[PDB]
Amino acid sequence: QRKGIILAGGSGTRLHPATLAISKQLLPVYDKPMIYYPLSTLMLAGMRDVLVISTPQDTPRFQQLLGDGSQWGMNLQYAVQPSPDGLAQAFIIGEQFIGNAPSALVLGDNIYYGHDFQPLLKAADAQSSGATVFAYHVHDPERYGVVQFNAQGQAVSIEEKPKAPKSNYAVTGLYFYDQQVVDIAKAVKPSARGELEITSVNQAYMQQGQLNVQTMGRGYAWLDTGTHDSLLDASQFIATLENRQGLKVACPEEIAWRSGWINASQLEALVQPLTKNGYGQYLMQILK
Amino acid sequence: TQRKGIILAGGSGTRLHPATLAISKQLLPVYDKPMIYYPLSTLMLAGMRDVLVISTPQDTPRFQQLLGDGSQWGMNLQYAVQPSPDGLAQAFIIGEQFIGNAPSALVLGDNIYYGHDFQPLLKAADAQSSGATVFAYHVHDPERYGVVQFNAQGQAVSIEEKPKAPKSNYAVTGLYFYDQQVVDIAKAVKPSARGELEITSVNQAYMQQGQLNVQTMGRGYAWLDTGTHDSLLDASQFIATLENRQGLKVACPEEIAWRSGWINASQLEALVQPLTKNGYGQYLMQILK
Repeated sequence: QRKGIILAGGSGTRLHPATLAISKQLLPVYDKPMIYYPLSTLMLAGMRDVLVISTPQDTPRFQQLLGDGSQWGMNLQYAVQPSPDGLAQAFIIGEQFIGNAPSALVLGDNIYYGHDFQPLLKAADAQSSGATVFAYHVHDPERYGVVQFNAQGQAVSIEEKPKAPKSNYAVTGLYFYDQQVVDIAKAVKPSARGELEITSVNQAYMQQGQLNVQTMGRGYAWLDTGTHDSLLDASQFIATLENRQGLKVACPEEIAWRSGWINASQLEALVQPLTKNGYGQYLMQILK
Repeated sequence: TQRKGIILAGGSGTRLHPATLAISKQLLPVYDKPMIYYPLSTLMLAGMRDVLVISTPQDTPRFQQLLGDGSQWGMNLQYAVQPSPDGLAQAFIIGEQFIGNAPSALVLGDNIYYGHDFQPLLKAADAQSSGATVFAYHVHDPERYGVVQFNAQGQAVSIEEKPKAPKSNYAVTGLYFYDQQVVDIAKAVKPSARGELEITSVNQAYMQQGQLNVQTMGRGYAWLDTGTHDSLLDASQFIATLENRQGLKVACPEEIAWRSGWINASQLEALVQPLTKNGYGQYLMQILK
């Protein structure tokens, strides 16, 4: 079975002074901490074992929020990235956690929503070999890293903020890998930015012809969490869908229950501290 | 002004979980800044440089790391702890040594105010020589608040805590100004029918002496509900609207301290050097030039 990693990196001064008090990935997006969203993405793909990698200052904060995950039928582990030396180090730090299993990496600030998102994840999870990146259709591909892929979904090029974009599909912060990634990451050399870039990992799979692309088009949302304005917009987006459509985005208790990881009695125990708000009353509605 | 201010930032409750599993409520961002900046800036607008932050044993260090001793803003910030959430009136018992023989003010850590004329309104409450001043705000559901009736001369006729049965639509907000009597009054407060050492009991004592004045925050004033996730999002939308649409800045302590003369432009430009990346710091740059 596949094991997941959440990389929650340095908050930056970009969100000060709000992030003077809390790390970015602990800020609330509507009613729940940001980290719930990338976590529930791993949960939707079927992963119960997740390693949270963060900075020395922020890792204990995540441990306080989430614990060991056994409340969701999960096994959560924590490790620290001491210096922000690139995304690919997640596979070096998480090497013992991964073992010989397939893995997945999601960035701590990536919020996805789509009606068919779970089938898309399970299809990527079902791939026997190679790697999978997740592309999001944008009207301005120049701003992101852009992936070009062939009619069968196999990546042909990956270009960072291309002046002339070869496609309209931006690479998002979600990656699935077979057993080769731990060794591939170890051979990554520091880029012009001084970091072990995940793009170099994806380049190795593509150069081997083993990099597949899942496209998130019509029906999908990929929210920007970079600025105060965009975070407020992300909060409004979640509140709109949840209040209008009678659903919850990134509710770990619900996902664990619907997946069979906890029973209805365990879910009712989790709801007792949440009875005061719509989050807990939502869970009580599905119990009845 | 020798008036000394208190922010009561006590227990948040599970009402905002799971957001508040990670941080206490008064550290959540309301748009671009921690919630505590808003009530703090309210005390600063009224002229108070000495502020006591009262919080829980667990949360007081987190506020200490955020705000420090306030000397970066020409203020003096002190800290004290409320070990159990027994009543707003306990703020004056915990705050007795900080207050001394000075007039005082109490604001709640989750109270966000805005008004174009709010500062003259605060300065007027500060200038009252005696008695107490509460702030009245029109609500559609007075049953959830403290409710006050007043005689147009600013004198209260009655004040009731969560009445059944509300005698008016004017809620008493979480902002209170007091003379030197409040500590002893607060010490004599008995637990209410809801088992709380209520600030309404304190205000009832002032009213029975004919010393309870009422300032109206009417048309143009906002008093934001921070009780629920929906209401918190409404509060962020509101702050963002004023700042993005009207070029206004709500609750920027750096700005207030500078315009009040508590720091000079050199001290303010030094504060912006670590904040240069965002629009918050660029605003401080824009007003400096």
